[PDB]
Amino acid sequence: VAAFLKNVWAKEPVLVASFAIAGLAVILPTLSPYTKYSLMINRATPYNYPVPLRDDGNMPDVPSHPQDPQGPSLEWLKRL
Amino acid sequence: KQDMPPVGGYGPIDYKRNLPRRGLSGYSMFAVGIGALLFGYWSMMKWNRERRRLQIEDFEARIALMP
Repeated sequence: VAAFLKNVWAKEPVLVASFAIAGLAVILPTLSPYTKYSLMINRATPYNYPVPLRDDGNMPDVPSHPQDPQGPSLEWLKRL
Repeated sequence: KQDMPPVGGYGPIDYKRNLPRRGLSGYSMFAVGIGALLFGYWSMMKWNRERRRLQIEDFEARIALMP
């Protein structure tokens, strides 16, 4: 079968270039750790408005001042 | 006694057929192509990623107003 990938590429190298780009396209999102950053960037882009909550017992975290060390880690993008 | 053909001075010109100048072929091409194309996508992810950062700043000025 190892000649079939070289004796049709002497006759029609047209669709062979298509399968070579059809392949190596489905394969790569299962490979590089650059993906799931593509979902991590896409999650912390605020469209709507952040409504606040109310104190009742808890008090889990995040007081009235926003610039306190209160919220989660989305500040790795400015270092990126 | 005034007739044409010279005693000497001739060529001739060829009957030949040749201009096969190569040409940068045969794994030299398909190597400058991919090496150029990967420089393109490497020049992406430094602009398209950076524009998404300024994008959030554009939404930022919206949210700090509208109460």
